[PDB]
Amino acid sequence: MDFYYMPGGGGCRTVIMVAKALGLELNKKLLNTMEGEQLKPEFVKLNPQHTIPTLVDNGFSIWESRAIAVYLVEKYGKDDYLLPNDPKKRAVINQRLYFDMGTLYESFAKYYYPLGSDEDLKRIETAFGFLDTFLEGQEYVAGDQLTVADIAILSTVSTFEVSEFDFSKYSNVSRWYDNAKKVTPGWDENWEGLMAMKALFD
Amino acid sequence: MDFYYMPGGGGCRTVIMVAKALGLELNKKLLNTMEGEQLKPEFVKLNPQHTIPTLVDNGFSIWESRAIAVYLVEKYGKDDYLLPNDPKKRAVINQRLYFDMGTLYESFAKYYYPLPGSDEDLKRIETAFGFLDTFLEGQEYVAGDQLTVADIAILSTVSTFEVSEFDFSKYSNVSRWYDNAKKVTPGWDENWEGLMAMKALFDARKL
Ligand SMILES: [K+]
Ligand code: NA
Repeated sequence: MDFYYMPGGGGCRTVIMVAKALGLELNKKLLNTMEGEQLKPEFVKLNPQHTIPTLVDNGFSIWESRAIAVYLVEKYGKDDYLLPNDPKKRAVINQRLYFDMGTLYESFAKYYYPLGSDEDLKRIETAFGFLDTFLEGQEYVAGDQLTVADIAILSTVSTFEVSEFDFSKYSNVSRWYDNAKKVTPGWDENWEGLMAMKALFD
Repeated sequence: MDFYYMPGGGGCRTVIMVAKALGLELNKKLLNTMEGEQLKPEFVKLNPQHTIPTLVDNGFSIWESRAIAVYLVEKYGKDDYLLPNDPKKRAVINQRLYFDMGTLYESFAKYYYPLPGSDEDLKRIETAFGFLDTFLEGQEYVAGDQLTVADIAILSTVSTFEVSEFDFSKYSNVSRWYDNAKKVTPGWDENWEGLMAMKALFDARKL
Protein backbone atom coordinates (compact mmCIF):
# COMPACT_ATOMS: atom_id res chain seq x y z
CA MET A 1 0.00 0.00 0.00
CA ASP A 2 1.27 3.43 -0.97
CA PHE A 3 1.70 6.05 1.79
CA TYR A 4 1.89 9.70 0.67
CA TYR A 5 3.45 11.57 3.58
CA MET A 6 6.02 13.79 5.23
CA PRO A 7 7.93 12.18 8.10
CA GLY A 8 7.65 15.08 10.58
CA GLY A 9 3.87 15.46 10.56
CA GLY A 10 1.78 14.18 13.47
CA GLY A 11 -0.89 12.66 11.24
CA CYS A 12 1.74 10.93 9.18
CA ARG A 13 3.47 9.59 12.28
CA THR A 14 0.17 8.23 13.64
CA VAL A 15 -0.34 6.10 10.53
CA ILE A 16 3.28 4.97 10.58
CA MET A 17 2.90 3.66 14.15
CA VAL A 18 -0.44 2.00 13.42
CA ALA A 19 0.90 0.25 10.36
CA LYS A 20 3.96 -0.97 12.33
CA ALA A 21 1.69 -2.25 15.07
CA LEU A 22 -0.39 -4.21 12.52
CA GLY A 23 2.75 -5.57 10.87
CA LEU A 24 1.89 -3.82 7.61
CA GLU A 25 4.41 -2.66 5.03
CA LEU A 26 4.09 0.89 3.72
CA ASN A 27 5.53 1.97 0.42
CA LYS A 28 6.52 5.50 1.43
CA LYS A 29 6.08 8.30 -1.10
CA LEU A 30 7.45 11.54 0.38
CA LEU A 31 5.45 14.55 -0.85
CA ASN A 32 7.08 17.79 0.12
CA THR A 33 4.13 20.14 0.78
CA MET A 34 6.58 23.04 1.27
CA GLU A 35 7.30 22.62 -2.46
CA GLY A 36 3.70 22.01 -3.56
CA GLU A 37 4.39 18.44 -4.60
CA GLN A 38 0.94 17.46 -3.35
CA LEU A 39 -0.54 19.31 -6.35
CA LYS A 40 0.78 16.86 -8.97
CA PRO A 41 -2.19 15.78 -11.07
CA GLU A 42 -1.44 12.10 -10.43
CA PHE A 43 -1.82 12.66 -6.66
CA VAL A 44 -4.86 14.91 -7.03
CA LYS A 45 -6.60 12.15 -8.96
CA LEU A 46 -6.13 9.90 -5.90
CA ASN A 47 -7.06 12.54 -3.30
CA PRO A 48 -8.92 15.60 -4.62
CA GLN A 49 -8.28 17.42 -1.32
CA HIS A 50 -4.55 16.77 -1.96
CA THR A 51 -3.71 16.44 1.73
CA ILE A 52 -1.22 14.19 3.51
CA PRO A 53 -1.29 11.58 4.82
CA THR A 54 -3.04 9.65 2.04
CA LEU A 55 -2.97 5.86 1.87
CA VAL A 56 -3.72 3.93 -1.31
CA ASP A 57 -4.57 0.32 -0.60
CA ASN A 58 -5.12 -1.68 -3.76
CA GLY A 59 -7.11 0.97 -5.54
CA PHE A 60 -8.71 2.36 -2.36
CA SER A 61 -7.67 5.95 -1.53
CA ILE A 62 -8.27 7.23 1.98
CA TRP A 63 -7.06 10.34 3.81
CA GLU A 64 -7.41 12.10 7.17
CA SER A 65 -4.81 10.45 9.47
CA ARG A 66 -7.36 9.24 12.00
CA ALA A 67 -9.64 7.79 9.33
CA ILE A 68 -6.65 5.98 7.80
CA ALA A 69 -5.62 4.67 11.18
CA VAL A 70 -9.09 3.28 11.96
CA TYR A 71 -9.40 1.79 8.42
CA LEU A 72 -6.16 -0.16 8.73
CA VAL A 73 -7.22 -1.55 12.09
CA GLU A 74 -10.75 -2.41 10.89
CA LYS A 75 -9.39 -4.12 7.76
CA TYR A 76 -6.22 -5.84 9.07
CA GLY A 77 -6.42 -5.99 12.85
CA LYS A 78 -6.74 -9.44 14.40
CA ASP A 79 -9.17 -9.99 17.26
CA ASP A 80 -9.94 -6.74 19.10
CA TYR A 81 -6.42 -5.40 18.61
CA LEU A 82 -6.29 -1.56 18.93
CA LEU A 83 -10.07 -1.27 18.35
CA PRO A 84 -12.94 -3.27 19.96
CA ASN A 85 -16.30 -4.25 18.48
CA ASP A 86 -18.39 -2.69 21.23
CA PRO A 87 -20.23 0.52 20.29
CA LYS A 88 -19.71 2.06 23.76
CA LYS A 89 -15.97 1.40 23.95
CA ARG A 90 -15.58 2.41 20.31
CA ALA A 91 -17.42 5.67 21.07
CA VAL A 92 -14.88 6.64 23.74
CA ILE A 93 -12.08 5.92 21.28
CA ASN A 94 -13.83 8.07 18.66
CA GLN A 95 -14.34 10.95 21.16
CA ARG A 96 -10.62 10.82 22.04
CA LEU A 97 -9.77 10.93 18.35
CA TYR A 98 -11.86 14.10 17.87
CA PHE A 99 -10.26 15.46 21.06
CA ASP A 100 -6.86 14.83 19.54
CA MET A 101 -7.70 16.71 16.37
CA GLY A 102 -9.91 19.51 17.61
CA THR A 103 -8.51 20.26 21.07
CA LEU A 104 -5.08 18.78 21.77
CA TYR A 105 -3.37 18.99 18.37
CA GLU A 106 -5.32 22.12 17.60
CA SER A 107 -3.68 23.82 20.62
CA PHE A 108 -0.28 22.77 19.28
CA ALA A 109 -0.98 24.33 15.91
CA LYS A 110 -2.31 27.58 17.38
CA TYR A 111 0.77 28.12 19.56
CA TYR A 112 3.67 26.77 17.44
CA TYR A 113 2.60 27.37 13.81
CA PRO A 114 2.99 31.13 14.14
CA LEU A 115 6.71 30.27 14.59
CA GLY A 116 2.71 32.54 20.15
CA SER A 117 0.55 34.28 22.77
CA ASP A 118 0.02 33.57 26.48
CA GLU A 119 -3.63 32.86 25.65
CA ASP A 120 -2.70 30.07 23.22
CA LEU A 121 -0.20 28.69 25.76
CA LYS A 122 -3.09 28.60 28.24
CA ARG A 123 -5.08 26.68 25.62
CA ILE A 124 -2.39 23.97 25.62
CA GLU A 125 -2.40 23.74 29.39
CA THR A 126 -6.18 23.42 29.37
CA ALA A 127 -6.03 20.59 26.81
CA PHE A 128 -3.40 18.70 28.83
CA GLY A 129 -5.54 19.01 31.96
CA PHE A 130 -8.46 17.36 30.18
CA LEU A 131 -6.15 14.57 28.97
CA ASP A 132 -4.84 14.13 32.49
CA THR A 133 -8.39 13.66 33.78
CA PHE A 134 -9.18 11.27 30.93
CA LEU A 135 -6.29 9.09 32.17
CA GLU A 136 -7.39 8.96 35.84
CA GLY A 137 -7.36 5.37 37.06
CA GLN A 138 -6.49 3.73 33.74
CA GLU A 139 -3.37 2.96 31.77
CA TYR A 140 -4.60 4.11 28.34
CA VAL A 141 -6.60 7.09 27.08
CA ALA A 142 -9.89 5.28 26.42
CA GLY A 143 -9.63 2.24 28.64
CA ASP A 144 -7.44 -0.62 29.74
CA GLN A 145 -5.59 -1.51 26.52
CA LEU A 146 -3.66 0.32 23.82
CA THR A 147 -5.95 1.65 21.11
CA VAL A 148 -5.68 3.75 17.98
CA ALA A 149 -6.65 6.69 20.19
CA ASP A 150 -3.48 6.11 22.26
CA ILE A 151 -1.35 6.06 19.17
CA ALA A 152 -2.85 9.24 17.73
CA ILE A 153 -2.52 11.08 21.05
CA LEU A 154 1.06 9.78 21.45
CA SER A 155 1.89 11.25 18.11
CA THR A 156 0.57 14.60 19.36
CA VAL A 157 2.02 14.54 22.87
CA SER A 158 5.47 13.46 21.58
CA THR A 159 5.32 16.53 19.29
CA PHE A 160 4.74 18.65 22.41
CA GLU A 161 7.64 16.89 24.18
CA VAL A 162 10.05 17.66 21.37
CA SER A 163 8.79 21.26 21.19
CA GLU A 164 9.63 21.41 24.91
CA PHE A 165 6.18 21.97 26.33
CA ASP A 166 6.55 20.89 29.95
CA PHE A 167 3.77 18.51 30.94
CA SER A 168 5.54 17.08 33.97
CA LYS A 169 2.89 18.56 36.31
CA TYR A 170 0.30 16.41 34.55
CA SER A 171 0.94 13.25 36.54
CA ASN A 172 -1.36 10.95 34.62
CA VAL A 173 -0.19 12.23 31.23
CA SER A 174 3.44 11.81 32.19
CA ARG A 175 2.88 8.26 33.48
CA TRP A 176 0.85 7.34 30.35
CA TYR A 177 3.50 8.81 28.08
CA ASP A 178 6.37 6.75 29.51
CA ASN A 179 4.39 3.57 29.15
CA ALA A 180 3.09 4.40 25.68
CA LYS A 181 6.63 5.01 24.43
CA LYS A 182 7.71 1.52 25.49
CA VAL A 183 4.73 -0.50 24.28
CA THR A 184 3.69 1.33 21.11
CA PRO A 185 5.06 -0.24 17.95
CA GLY A 186 6.93 2.16 15.67
CA TRP A 187 8.00 4.63 18.31
CA ASP A 188 11.51 4.60 16.82
CA GLU A 189 10.20 5.91 13.52
CA ASN A 190 7.97 8.43 15.29
CA TRP A 191 11.05 9.70 17.11
CA GLU A 192 13.08 9.90 13.89
CA GLY A 193 10.43 11.98 12.23
CA LEU A 194 10.27 14.25 15.27
CA MET A 195 14.05 14.59 15.51
CA ALA A 196 14.37 15.88 12.02
CA MET A 197 11.41 18.21 12.61
CA LYS A 198 13.29 19.56 15.65
CA ALA A 199 16.64 19.79 13.86
CA LEU A 200 14.64 21.59 11.13
CA PHE A 201 13.29 24.38 13.33
CA ASP A 202 16.36 24.38 15.60
CA MET B 1 -31.20 9.45 27.26
CA ASP B 2 -30.25 12.86 28.53
CA PHE B 3 -29.10 15.32 25.87
CA TYR B 4 -27.15 18.34 27.08
CA TYR B 5 -27.26 20.94 24.33
CA MET B 6 -28.03 24.34 22.85
CA PRO B 7 -30.45 24.38 19.94
CA GLY B 8 -28.38 26.73 17.82
CA GLY B 9 -25.22 24.64 17.74
CA GLY B 10 -24.14 22.70 14.67
CA GLY B 11 -22.95 19.73 16.70
CA CYS B 12 -26.12 19.68 18.77
CA ARG B 13 -28.25 19.76 15.67
CA THR B 14 -26.32 16.85 14.09
CA VAL B 15 -27.24 14.68 17.03
CA ILE B 16 -30.84 15.88 16.99
CA MET B 17 -31.18 14.82 13.31
CA VAL B 18 -29.49 11.42 13.82
CA ALA B 19 -31.67 10.73 16.86
CA LYS B 20 -34.75 11.48 14.74
CA ALA B 21 -33.54 9.29 11.85
CA LEU B 22 -33.13 6.45 14.37
CA GLY B 23 -36.46 6.93 16.15
CA LEU B 24 -34.81 7.84 19.45
CA GLU B 25 -36.33 10.24 21.96
CA LEU B 26 -33.98 12.71 23.62
CA ASN B 27 -34.64 14.24 27.01
CA LYS B 28 -33.35 17.64 26.12
CA LYS B 29 -31.46 19.54 28.79
CA LEU B 30 -30.67 23.05 27.64
CA LEU B 31 -27.22 23.98 28.91
CA ASN B 32 -26.49 27.63 28.24
CA THR B 33 -22.77 28.15 27.76
CA MET B 34 -23.16 31.95 27.67
CA GLU B 35 -23.95 31.69 31.37
CA GLY B 36 -21.33 29.07 32.27
CA GLU B 37 -23.95 26.43 33.08
CA GLN B 38 -21.61 23.77 31.72
CA LEU B 39 -18.95 24.68 34.32
CA LYS B 40 -21.24 23.62 37.16
CA PRO B 41 -19.65 20.70 39.08
CA GLU B 42 -22.59 18.36 38.40
CA PHE B 43 -22.03 18.58 34.66
CA VAL B 44 -18.24 18.44 34.91
CA LYS B 45 -18.67 15.14 36.76
CA LEU B 46 -20.57 13.79 33.69
CA ASN B 47 -18.10 15.27 31.17
CA PRO B 48 -14.75 16.51 32.46
CA GLN B 49 -14.29 18.52 29.25
CA HIS B 50 -17.66 20.23 29.96
CA THR B 51 -18.59 20.60 26.28
CA ILE B 52 -21.91 20.26 24.46
CA PRO B 53 -23.42 18.20 23.01
CA THR B 54 -23.12 15.53 25.71
CA LEU B 55 -25.31 12.48 25.71
CA VAL B 56 -25.95 10.38 28.77
CA ASP B 57 -27.40 7.11 27.70
CA ASN B 58 -28.34 4.85 30.59
CA GLY B 59 -25.28 5.93 32.63
CA PHE B 60 -22.85 6.19 29.65
CA SER B 61 -21.63 9.75 29.05
CA ILE B 62 -20.37 10.49 25.53
CA TRP B 63 -19.47 13.82 23.89
CA GLU B 64 -18.05 15.16 20.59
CA SER B 65 -21.06 15.46 18.29
CA ARG B 66 -19.68 13.22 15.61
CA ALA B 67 -18.75 10.53 18.10
CA ILE B 68 -22.23 10.70 19.62
CA ALA B 69 -23.77 10.45 16.12
CA VAL B 70 -21.75 7.35 15.18
CA TYR B 71 -22.44 5.80 18.60
CA LEU B 72 -26.21 6.18 18.15
CA VAL B 73 -26.09 4.60 14.68
CA GLU B 74 -23.81 1.69 15.73
CA LYS B 75 -25.87 0.90 18.81
CA TYR B 76 -29.42 1.53 17.57
CA GLY B 77 -29.30 1.49 13.78
CA LYS B 78 -30.95 -1.34 11.90
CA ASP B 79 -29.39 -2.97 8.87
CA ASP B 80 -26.76 -0.75 7.26
CA TYR B 81 -28.80 2.43 7.80
CA LEU B 82 -26.68 5.63 7.97
CA LEU B 83 -23.45 3.64 8.39
CA PRO B 84 -22.61 0.62 6.18
CA ASN B 85 -20.45 -2.24 7.56
CA ASP B 86 -17.83 -2.16 4.82
CA PRO B 87 -14.50 -0.90 6.29
CA LYS B 88 -13.94 1.06 3.06
CA LYS B 89 -17.31 2.81 3.14
CA ARG B 90 -16.93 3.45 6.86
CA ALA B 91 -13.50 4.92 6.20
CA VAL B 92 -14.80 7.42 3.63
CA ILE B 93 -17.57 8.39 6.06
CA ASN B 94 -14.94 8.97 8.82
CA GLN B 95 -12.81 11.07 6.44
CA ARG B 96 -15.89 13.18 5.63
CA LEU B 97 -16.61 13.63 9.37
CA TYR B 98 -13.05 14.87 10.02
CA PHE B 99 -13.42 17.11 6.94
CA ASP B 100 -16.55 18.51 8.45
CA MET B 101 -14.85 19.24 11.76
CA GLY B 102 -11.37 20.34 10.72
CA THR B 103 -12.01 21.98 7.35
CA LEU B 104 -15.65 22.87 6.67
CA TYR B 105 -17.00 23.81 10.10
CA GLU B 106 -13.55 25.11 11.04
CA SER B 107 -13.82 27.63 8.21
CA PHE B 108 -17.24 28.71 9.52
CA ALA B 109 -15.88 29.23 13.01
CA LYS B 110 -12.85 31.30 11.93
CA TYR B 111 -14.87 33.65 9.76
CA TYR B 112 -18.16 34.05 11.63
CA TYR B 113 -17.42 33.76 15.35
CA PRO B 114 -16.00 37.29 15.49
CA LEU B 115 -19.06 38.70 13.67
CA PRO B 116 -13.88 40.45 10.87
CA GLY B 117 -13.73 37.83 9.68
CA SER B 118 -10.80 38.57 7.36
CA ASP B 119 -10.69 38.15 3.60
CA GLU B 120 -8.27 35.22 3.92
CA ASP B 121 -10.77 33.47 6.16
CA LEU B 122 -13.53 34.02 3.60
CA LYS B 123 -11.27 32.52 0.98
CA ARG B 124 -10.81 29.49 3.25
CA ILE B 125 -14.56 28.99 3.23
CA GLU B 126 -14.66 29.06 -0.54
CA THR B 127 -11.76 26.56 -0.62
CA ALA B 128 -13.58 24.26 1.79
CA PHE B 129 -16.76 24.41 -0.29
CA GLY B 130 -14.74 23.73 -3.43
CA PHE B 131 -13.49 20.47 -1.96
CA LEU B 132 -17.00 19.50 -0.87
CA ASP B 133 -18.24 20.24 -4.37
CA THR B 134 -15.61 17.91 -5.80
CA PHE B 135 -16.50 15.20 -3.29
CA LEU B 136 -20.09 15.42 -4.65
CA GLU B 137 -19.17 15.24 -8.34
CA GLY B 138 -21.36 12.57 -9.84
CA GLN B 139 -22.74 11.57 -6.43
CA GLU B 140 -26.04 12.08 -4.66
CA TYR B 141 -24.56 11.91 -1.16
CA VAL B 142 -21.22 12.91 0.33
CA ALA B 143 -19.88 9.43 0.88
CA GLY B 144 -21.58 7.26 -1.70
CA ASP B 145 -25.11 6.79 -2.93
CA GLN B 146 -26.94 6.45 0.35
CA LEU B 147 -27.66 8.89 3.16
CA THR B 148 -25.10 8.59 5.90
CA VAL B 149 -24.09 10.15 9.19
CA ALA B 150 -21.54 12.15 7.18
CA ASP B 151 -24.36 13.80 5.19
CA ILE B 152 -26.22 14.64 8.35
CA ALA B 153 -23.17 16.18 10.01
CA ILE B 154 -22.27 18.14 6.86
CA LEU B 155 -25.93 19.19 6.45
CA SER B 156 -25.83 20.69 9.93
CA THR B 157 -22.75 22.67 8.89
CA VAL B 158 -23.91 23.76 5.42
CA SER B 159 -27.31 24.84 6.73
CA THR B 160 -25.43 26.96 9.32
CA PHE B 161 -23.67 28.65 6.37
CA GLU B 162 -26.96 29.18 4.52
CA VAL B 163 -28.66 30.94 7.41
CA SER B 164 -25.49 33.00 7.92
CA GLU B 165 -26.03 34.10 4.28
CA PHE B 166 -22.94 32.49 2.78
CA ASP B 167 -23.73 32.07 -0.91
CA PHE B 168 -22.75 28.64 -2.20
CA SER B 169 -24.87 28.79 -5.36
CA LYS B 170 -21.64 28.69 -7.43
CA TYR B 171 -20.93 25.23 -6.04
CA SER B 172 -23.49 23.42 -8.08
CA ASN B 173 -22.96 19.92 -6.69
CA VAL B 174 -23.16 21.24 -3.11
CA SER B 175 -26.36 23.18 -4.02
CA ARG B 176 -27.98 20.11 -5.61
CA TRP B 177 -26.94 17.94 -2.68
CA TYR B 178 -28.25 20.48 -0.15
CA ASP B 179 -31.65 20.80 -1.77
CA ASN B 180 -31.99 17.01 -1.77
CA ALA B 181 -30.63 16.66 1.78
CA LYS B 182 -33.30 18.97 3.13
CA LYS B 183 -36.05 16.87 1.66
CA VAL B 184 -34.73 13.44 2.63
CA THR B 185 -33.03 13.97 6.00
CA PRO B 186 -35.04 13.14 9.12
CA GLY B 187 -35.17 15.93 11.67
CA TRP B 188 -34.66 18.74 9.15
CA ASP B 189 -37.60 20.60 10.74
CA GLU B 190 -35.84 20.66 14.17
CA ASN B 191 -32.53 21.64 12.60
CA TRP B 192 -34.22 24.58 10.90
CA GLU B 193 -35.93 25.59 14.10
CA GLY B 194 -32.53 25.68 15.80
CA LEU B 195 -31.12 27.76 12.96
CA MET B 196 -33.95 30.19 12.75
CA ALA B 197 -33.83 31.24 16.32
CA MET B 198 -30.08 31.67 15.61
CA LYS B 199 -30.84 34.02 12.73
CA ALA B 200 -33.57 35.91 14.63
CA LEU B 201 -31.16 36.22 17.59
CA PHE B 202 -28.26 37.44 15.48
CA ASP B 203 -30.53 39.86 13.59
CA ALA B 204 -31.92 41.37 16.80
CA ARG B 205 -28.44 41.86 18.36
CA LYS B 206 -27.30 43.59 15.16
CA LEU B 207 -30.28 45.96 15.71
K1 LIG C 1 12.43 6.64 8.51
NA1 NA D 1 -4.93 13.58 5.34
